[PDB]
Amino acid sequence: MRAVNWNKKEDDFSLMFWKQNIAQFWTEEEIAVSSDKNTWVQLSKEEQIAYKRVLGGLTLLDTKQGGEGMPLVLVHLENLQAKSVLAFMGAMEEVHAKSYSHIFTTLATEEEIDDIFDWVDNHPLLEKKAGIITSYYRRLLKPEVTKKELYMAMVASVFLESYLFYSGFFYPLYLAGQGKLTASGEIINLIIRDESIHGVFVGILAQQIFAELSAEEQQEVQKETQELLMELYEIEMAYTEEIYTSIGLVEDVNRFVRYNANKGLMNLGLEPKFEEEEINPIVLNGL
Amino acid sequence: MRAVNWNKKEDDFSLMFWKQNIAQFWTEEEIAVSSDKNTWVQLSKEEQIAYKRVLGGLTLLDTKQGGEGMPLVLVHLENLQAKSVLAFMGAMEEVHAKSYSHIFTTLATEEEIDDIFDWVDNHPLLEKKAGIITSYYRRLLKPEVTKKELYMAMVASVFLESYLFYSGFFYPLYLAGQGKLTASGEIINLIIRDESIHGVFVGILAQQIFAELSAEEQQEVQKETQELLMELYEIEMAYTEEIYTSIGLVEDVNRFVRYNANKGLMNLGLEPKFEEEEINPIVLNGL
Ligand SMILES: [Fe+2]
Ligand SMILES: [Fe+2]
Ligand SMILES: [Fe+2]
Ligand SMILES: [Fe+2]
Repeated sequence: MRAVNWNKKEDDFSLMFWKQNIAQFWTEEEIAVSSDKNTWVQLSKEEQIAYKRVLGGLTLLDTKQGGEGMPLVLVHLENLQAKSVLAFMGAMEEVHAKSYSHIFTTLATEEEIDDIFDWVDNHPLLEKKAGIITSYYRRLLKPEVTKKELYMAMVASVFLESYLFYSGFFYPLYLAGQGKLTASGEIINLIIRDESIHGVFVGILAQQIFAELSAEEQQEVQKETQELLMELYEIEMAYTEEIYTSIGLVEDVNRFVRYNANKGLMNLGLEPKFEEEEINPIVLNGL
Repeated sequence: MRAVNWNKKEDDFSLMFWKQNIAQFWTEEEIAVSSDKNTWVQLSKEEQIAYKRVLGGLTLLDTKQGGEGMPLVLVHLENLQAKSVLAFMGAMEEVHAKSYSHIFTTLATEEEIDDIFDWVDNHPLLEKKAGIITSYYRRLLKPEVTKKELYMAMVASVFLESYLFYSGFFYPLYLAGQGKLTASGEIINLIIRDESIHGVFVGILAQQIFAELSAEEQQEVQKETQELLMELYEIEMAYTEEIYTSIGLVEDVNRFVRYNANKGLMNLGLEPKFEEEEINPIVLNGL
């Protein structure tokens, strides 16, 4: 049986990613959020609700990426150095998920936090999109998987990492770029710094497997990716209408969604699908 | 679909272990090992070979614990906070494995390192024990597992963490407790500080599942654990004879093996199997 040997390269890139992943290492203890109370308490009812909801949503998605997505993809790779990077990424998903609880503990009462988690567990849209993504991961729960299965699990992973979070991320970034909830904003920026590299790394791996597919499998996977994209888009349009209509930001978030979906596509070596618009400069500022 | 909520306990212990795991965080870059060259050159060739070999052995076992053991156990837990801790542990298995390469890069030439990993990959006793352990993990590569299967994968995990490493750990500790290879020794001590807690944590989880088994499944799992224990032992005794006969330390290491096997059992809430015997104070000093 092979042990990992980092003195002999298995590829051109895993070492650089391992180094960057660990250079970016953080834990929630390192950001105090209590100074955010002062801006929190001046937001409207509707603004507090939107924030809590989107954070609740992100928590779920990181829960799944750490508990299913990373582990199941890594177990089937034969590249042991690439494997190592994914296992580190997986741990960091759990830091991410935990960091949202760190934000809640300072902003919300014990009863308000039970409220948010009851809403997230009962949410039909969060269930659907998490369900769609997680369906590709769960196919990997068997001894030998095909390369088409592995590839599609990786496509779902990058969709999740580079695309699905950003209807959520939008709002902590909008608030931070106005000087509100900046301590929480720093956390979301640390999360996002991780996800950016997650997405790129899994996308490189996906492209290696794509190259190992027959021409006809290549065409199938292309079709399926495009369908998956539009399926998810529909659900993100519903999500975003639900969350943001109360605070008049629907179209701003939608632009951001499309922008991020194109980044997801690009990480997978695919062409952009949405025409590029101006992202709201106040979110850019929060970035 | 549930998101992890750390403001509401899922158990009595996961939070404390999550905190201790992340408080013990380290990477190889924090320990310079070049100062070890001076003592290295003064060891006999038999001593160097024994060190390189055991390190090679440890690298393999960590490779498998990070790439199969932690991921496969964590996917089938329903306790999301417990799941978090395992994912962090999994990442740390990768740090550990990488750390042995950091040591080799200082102490051995590129051609000498290719040598050790050739020996590792071809080793019939490393293949057997890693094979045995890993057979319980691979059982989890299906959509639904039984509690008996999960429990046994956890037993194997503890046996790996609390028992199978220590025929290897012995020798870096022996050398360090004499002032030799002390920088490498600090690395092993960091590794061992992690593995102590790994073993205790996985053992708590196993005991929970044991309580959920019928009386008859409890009896089966007991018979199988005892057999697995003895199967491994006969392999470790062959291993220790191979490695350590050249430097006269066979029986010392064997006493340490049995000692650590009793710790493994204890972590699982089972009774000790081996009579207690004086462990070498020099290794205790390296601890
Ligand atoms: Fe994440
Ligand atoms: Fe991620
Ligand atoms: Fe380890
Ligand atoms: Fe471990």
